[PDB]
Amino acid sequence: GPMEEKALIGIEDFLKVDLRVAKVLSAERVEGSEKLLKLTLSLGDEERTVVAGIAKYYTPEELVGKKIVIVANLKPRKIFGIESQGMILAASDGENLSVIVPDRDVKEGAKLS
Amino acid sequence: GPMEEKALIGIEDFLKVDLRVAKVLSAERVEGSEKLLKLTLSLGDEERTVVAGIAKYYTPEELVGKKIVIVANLKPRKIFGIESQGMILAASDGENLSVIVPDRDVKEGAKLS
Repeated sequence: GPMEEKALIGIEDFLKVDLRVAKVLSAERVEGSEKLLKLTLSLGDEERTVVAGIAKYYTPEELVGKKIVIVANLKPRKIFGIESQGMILAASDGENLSVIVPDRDVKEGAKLS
Repeated sequence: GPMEEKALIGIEDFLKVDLRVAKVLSAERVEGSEKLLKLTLSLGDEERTVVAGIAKYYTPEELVGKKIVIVANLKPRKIFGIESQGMILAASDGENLSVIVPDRDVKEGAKLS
């Protein structure tokens, strides 16, 4: 369940996920939508387009040029006529929303798993 | 395998892992080990003890008081006599290691999944 408490998992279930560091090359508004943002991200040797519902929480000024953590091995989908592959990590406390960045300026493409 | 290319996954496999923001309360060294630090982490309403092999890259001083992303629902294990339950997110690029923090200040225990 999306709102349920998550039972204990082994390291395998974590290793199934491909967490990576990606540099936001650009973040533009999605036409016909006030909540979506189309973000191009560099993973070092490959680029990725991700549609994220964070337009009300993040302006593109506070995103472009930053290194953020993403899930790279999500199956591709069609969001508002845009081919989006993967998704961004985002933490909420019920009040604010925040993207997820590395503590030190690690290079783009750095893996977490 | 850890060095293998990870196949594409559905979002359920991601939702199965419990990624949370936790505040580092303390960070001490582990007796008999030169690589491991024992960190206590506040999740707002509950605490966690995690042993991490990052002493080569992080001193206690550059960790305590920070908000870092962790996997909170990992099965517990006895590491060097310490009961550790949970794992800290860490990004590496073959040259530098970095813990993972929220871009914006979010309340401890903030849910990412």
